[PDB]
Amino acid sequence: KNNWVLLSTVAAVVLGITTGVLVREHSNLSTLEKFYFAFPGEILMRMLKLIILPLIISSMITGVAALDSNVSGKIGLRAVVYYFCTTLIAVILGIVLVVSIKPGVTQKVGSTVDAMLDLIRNMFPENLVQACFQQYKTKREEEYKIVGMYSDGINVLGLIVFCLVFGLVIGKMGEKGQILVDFFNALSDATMKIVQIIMCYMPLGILFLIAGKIIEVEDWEIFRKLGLYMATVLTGLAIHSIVILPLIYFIVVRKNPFRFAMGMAQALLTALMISSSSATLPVTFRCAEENNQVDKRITRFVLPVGATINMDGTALYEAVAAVFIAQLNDLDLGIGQIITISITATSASIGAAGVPQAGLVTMVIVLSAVGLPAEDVTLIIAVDWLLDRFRTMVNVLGDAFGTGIVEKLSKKELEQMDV
Amino acid sequence: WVLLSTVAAVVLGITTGVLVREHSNLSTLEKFYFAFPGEILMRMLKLIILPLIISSMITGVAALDSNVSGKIGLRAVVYYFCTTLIAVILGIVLVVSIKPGVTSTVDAMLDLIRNMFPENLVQACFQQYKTKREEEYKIVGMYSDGINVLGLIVFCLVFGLVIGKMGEKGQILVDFFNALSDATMKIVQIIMCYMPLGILFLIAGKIIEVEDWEIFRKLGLYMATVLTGLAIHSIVILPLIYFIVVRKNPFRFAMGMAQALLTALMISSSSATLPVTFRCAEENNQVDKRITRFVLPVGATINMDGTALYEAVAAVFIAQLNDLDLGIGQIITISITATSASIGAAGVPQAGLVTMVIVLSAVGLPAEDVTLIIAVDWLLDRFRTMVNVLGDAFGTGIVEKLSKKELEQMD
Amino acid sequence: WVLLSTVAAVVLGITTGVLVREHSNLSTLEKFYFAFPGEILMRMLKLIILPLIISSMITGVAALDSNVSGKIGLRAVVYYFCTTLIAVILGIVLVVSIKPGVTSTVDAMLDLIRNMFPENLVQACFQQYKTKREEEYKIVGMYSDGINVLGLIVFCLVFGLVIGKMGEKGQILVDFFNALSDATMKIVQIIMCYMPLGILFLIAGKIIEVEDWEIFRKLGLYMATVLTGLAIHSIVILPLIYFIVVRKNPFRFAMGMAQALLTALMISSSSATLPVTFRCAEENNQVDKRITRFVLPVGATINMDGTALYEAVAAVFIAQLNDLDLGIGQIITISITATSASIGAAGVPQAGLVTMVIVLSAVGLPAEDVTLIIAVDWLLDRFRTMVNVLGDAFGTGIVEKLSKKELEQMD
Ligand SMILES: N[C@@H](CC(=O)O)C(=O)O
Ligand code: NA
Ligand code: NA
Ligand code: NA
Repeated sequence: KNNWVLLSTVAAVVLGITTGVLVREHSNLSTLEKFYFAFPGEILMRMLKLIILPLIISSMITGVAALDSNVSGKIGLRAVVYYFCTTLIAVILGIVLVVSIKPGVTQKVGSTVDAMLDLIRNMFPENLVQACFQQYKTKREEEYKIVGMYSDGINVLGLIVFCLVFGLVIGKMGEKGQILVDFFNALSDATMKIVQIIMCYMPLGILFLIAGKIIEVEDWEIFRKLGLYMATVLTGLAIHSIVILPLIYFIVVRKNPFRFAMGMAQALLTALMISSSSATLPVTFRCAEENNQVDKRITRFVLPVGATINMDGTALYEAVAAVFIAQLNDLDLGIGQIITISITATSASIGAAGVPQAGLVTMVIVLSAVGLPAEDVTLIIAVDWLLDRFRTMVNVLGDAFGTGIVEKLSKKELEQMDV
Repeated sequence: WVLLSTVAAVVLGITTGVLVREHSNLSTLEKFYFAFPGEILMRMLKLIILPLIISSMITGVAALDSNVSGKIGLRAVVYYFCTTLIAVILGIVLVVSIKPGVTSTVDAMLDLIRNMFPENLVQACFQQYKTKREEEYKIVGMYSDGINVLGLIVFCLVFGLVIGKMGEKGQILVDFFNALSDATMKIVQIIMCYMPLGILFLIAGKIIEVEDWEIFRKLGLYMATVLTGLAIHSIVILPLIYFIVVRKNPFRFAMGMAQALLTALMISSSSATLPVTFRCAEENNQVDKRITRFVLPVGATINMDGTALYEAVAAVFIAQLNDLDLGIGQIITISITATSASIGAAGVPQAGLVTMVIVLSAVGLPAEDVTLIIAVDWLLDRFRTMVNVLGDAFGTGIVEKLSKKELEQMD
Repeated sequence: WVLLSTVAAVVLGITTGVLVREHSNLSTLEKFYFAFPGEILMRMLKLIILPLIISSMITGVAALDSNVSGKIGLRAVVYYFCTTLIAVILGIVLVVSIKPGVTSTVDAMLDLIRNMFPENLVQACFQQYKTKREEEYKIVGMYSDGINVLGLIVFCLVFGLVIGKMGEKGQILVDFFNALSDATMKIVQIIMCYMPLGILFLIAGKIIEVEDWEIFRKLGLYMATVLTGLAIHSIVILPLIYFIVVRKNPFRFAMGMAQALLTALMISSSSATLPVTFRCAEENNQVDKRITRFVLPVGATINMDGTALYEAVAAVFIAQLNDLDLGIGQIITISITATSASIGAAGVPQAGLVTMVIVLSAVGLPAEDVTLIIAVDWLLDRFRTMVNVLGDAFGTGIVEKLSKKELEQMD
């Protein structure tokens, strides 16, 4: 006998690929019948969005309160240094692969500061209850006057920053704040058993979520018309995630880096089907501490921060497609335009959310930084549901690799705390 | 005390409503300021339903995880759920067929399941997902306003189940919500001391706005729907469920309970008639003492068959008073919230009014029309407690035949 | 330190504000990016007022349920509430009559009561009910945005009272909100370390936008309104309240406290001036040691008479700077929020700026205009602490005459 959690998800990917292809050649469902056929995939999607509010709140508090305010200054330093050391490698390796292959040549016909100051406006929200379901967005309009309104979507950057300060303040209070450690440890345990309930609906949900995604109109634009551009994203997403990211693991940890990737197979195949790193963050929590046995004092801090900051897969997809958009024109892309692409794609991957189809909101940032218009993104919208699933597996993998790398880099400081 | 000061609110509220309408002339504005002390009560009730739903669901389910004594504890909880769901379904069918108060359907059933699993817990406290088929058609959601009662009931049932299985690790969460449910049950008692002042100005606001004698024929047909439902459930349904599993003449079982039904009328409390209905089951119908010491204590605060049927009837009567038909996605929302109002009020007779506000807010009905339910509630509250103790009485005979192998082994 | 580093923030914000305006030319866009580090401080302050209101109200009211020593404990709490309410009313009348900053009435009082009892606790954290008379007229509510400070103060007062009466059952709720209030009082101290960097860029954003010399004539009339209110309250009001109940020449009582008032100017802290004003009341004014050991400890964190008057004046001065008149429903919202700011700041002199943001958010005033309050706050902060210990000094003499029968019986 073996495990039924992973073997039924693979059996649902197989039974979901062969279902969403066969119902196209056999029957002809309307646009309304293609929304009720993907309805069990919608219930799984909003069952995972439901659990990330008590999961991010309770893991960020008990992840930092378990560290004695100077160990957490070095876990925090070894996390941001790792996140900058992987985004920069994924941006540079995506830059070299897109200018040596040159996919965009001779197939020509076929508010950056306001978006970066909205990261700091979202780290310190005006209300904590409003931060649980609303984000802040800034538009510039009239010699112009800045005016912002509250859009929708959970402010993950503002609940991480407040609970990081709330986690540090609680741990320095001693016995006067011990009841707040016990409250958010019993809440982080109770909202991980709920994730084990959603994990039993997950094979039934993927089987209709991936059958209702490949049920679209034309398999020709993805295959041949926009071909060899997907062969520059997916090659870089392969080499960064198979070769480069288990080489950073193998240098500092001598413990077989593909044994770690096999133990994260449920979280990798979830983001490969649901295309959202924040929604599969509960799967990444369980599949790291239970399978790979990485210490709970680090995964509660590294994994929520990395889900909204470390987005290596977006950084490579930003660096490939923005050059490819510029390659459909006849721009030179000199030595000054290349480095500013690799710089602003690092900030756009930081400012991008873990929500689905968040790759094209921050694509306007990198495109307008080189001078391209914002309405040149309409060439990419055709194939974006497939390229948004392979760059989320890599995003989850990057976060997972960090937990193992920071733990060996701080095995002494974790062993410092004793009786 | 609280019955005498509510009947006094109705009598002083009817006499005020006819000495103001007949002896003065108010505009549309002064008739709004006259019903202002009742408007404060209607939003003091909606204020408290959010910590009442959350704390009573988590504590009631986590108490049932600790009270179940194997198979005897499980058969009593299963029996309490079916009779409550049958009494609600009997109440829904009777109020839809008779219709007192009068004179797509697939997108409403999928909105039912989308609201059980909301996308956020904080938006579930004040917003509901509603969908709209439009344009060969498209589908758009809107996230309209009003508290999502189904999303909070379903989450806190799953959350309350998880803390019960955690044991020692989650004992601080059981202790937190126990003190949270005791605190908000004391705020409900504070609101029920303001309630006779609020019902007075809110009954009198209705008497000003009437011109007919037809609203009293609708209130008379509402009492004749509840009393019909309480008669079918106590003579036709609950003796039949006894006779399906126990072939032992259920009406002879009911005459043996005759001392317990009369004292459920005088005291009018299902928990305060316990020490008479303990002995009246054992001295007369020869039921085992091991089943009676469990079924009747937990049944006087869980098995609410007359309350659930009454809440189901009263909410559709308000939804027929204001001219609606509820479709089918709102009728199931009545049938879950009225069934879960057994757990959602943690064994308190105070919360009979606020659980009606939970059922009216689960659909989106105007809560200011609950005074017509309250104005005739004192007539029917005596008869609800008689059905609430009859389902407890019939439970001792049903669980005994299902657990006859458990009574030769545990001794 | 914190006084020395805010005066340095105002001087280096004025020196930056006059070397940028006079030596450059910014557009409407660059004037918004220059004041961006002060805009982050203005939303770090609004971030913390929601757990500060909730935790300090629940813990402060439940502490007062445990601190009252029968009749001596009740007379001191009652005295602290009337003088604070008189100093606010004196501050409201003085800022309305003088008006520094210049050059229906029944729907605003009923919106006051509708907002004390909101229809939902989660929407009360970010939304406020507002009504609109329209059409022989009708009345419609809208639920506009902005945090309902009155709904959170009134609920957590009722909630904090209930946990105090629960005792052992609610002891986990007292310990939860005590650790929650100790935690958010430490986050407020973190924000006050960023505050000198934030006031620098937010003062300099104001100096760029000025073209007149009229904002400083209004700031001079604002300091001459607070100092007038502190002079009327300490010479005319508080000696009169002493003379009504104690016929013992209140200026001789004040001269016996002369050593405690002068050391309240040097240290400028009301809790750190306790061991001098203990002996200076007993060695000179012959106060009982049993009354002094209660009134002065609890009065240094509750009786804030000079701060409450100052908060009332500063919020209407901002509401006259931005051209409004507040009607009367917003003036009562000042008079409740500034009075309840004694409990809503758990005895800390750091939190003087963040309680002003609570008063400005209770009405809906722009919180970014609080830098003109801060730029002259260091001049007035010395004189607020002298009045804050004078109400403590006059409190020991007033309660002893009221409780002379409780001092012949406990011995
Ligand atoms: N859902 C995607 C968004 C993107 O980066 O395109 C992610 O979390 O990685
Ligand atoms: Na990275
Ligand atoms: Na990530
Ligand atoms: Na990001």
